[PDB]
Amino acid sequence: ENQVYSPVTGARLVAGCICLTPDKKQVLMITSSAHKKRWIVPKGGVEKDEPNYETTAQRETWEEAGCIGKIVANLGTVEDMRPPRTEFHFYELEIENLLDKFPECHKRHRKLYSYTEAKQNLIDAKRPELLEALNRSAIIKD
Ligand SMILES: Nc1ncnc2c1ncn2[C@@H]1O[C@H](COP(=O)(O)OP(=O)(O)OP(=O)(O)OP(=O)(O)OP(=O)(O)O)[C@@H](O)[C@H]1O
Ligand SMILES: Nc1ncnc2[nH]cnc12
Ligand SMILES: [Ca+2]
Repeated sequence: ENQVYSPVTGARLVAGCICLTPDKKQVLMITSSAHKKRWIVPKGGVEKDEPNYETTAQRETWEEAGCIGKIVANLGTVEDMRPPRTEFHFYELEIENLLDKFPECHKRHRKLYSYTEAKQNLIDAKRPELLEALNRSAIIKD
């Protein structure tokens, strides 16, 4: 298979982006494939040939959200509390372009959100680890 695991905890290694607008007032969220009313952020499994997390992160942001930007920060890691099953590596991305067409554009909705709506969405989705990643970002909370 094409899936990499932590040799310590055996958690699944995943990378994603907090995609922020230049003014940093909004963050890009996508609907989940499993729970279609739930809003999350682009992320996905690292595969064996990928040389770094940034690669996985930018791949998944393209694939899942049709977003292209530059990585402006490493937001560190966050684990899963449901040992852990998933170790996430997050980066902040400045959005340079949102393309109307992208691999998953038929199986996923996508929208910008202020800090406040995004926080509620992630509590509604029950993803505190993703909210922690969002809180480490330079998003404006006002
Ligand atoms: N708190 C949590 N921590 C870790 N994993 C959690 C989770 N809650 C659900 N999942 C589990 O992660 C997978 C993706 O669900 P998701 O986060 O809603 O993502 P998604 O369904 O939008 O994306 P998928 O197409 O399922 O892809 P994955 O994120 O599994 O990874 P992949 O892109 O490399 O296939 C599912 O099997 C789900 O049960
Ligand atoms: N990058 C980070 N990782 C873990 N805890 C943090 N608290 C603030 N920034 C953090
Ligand atoms: Ca995914």
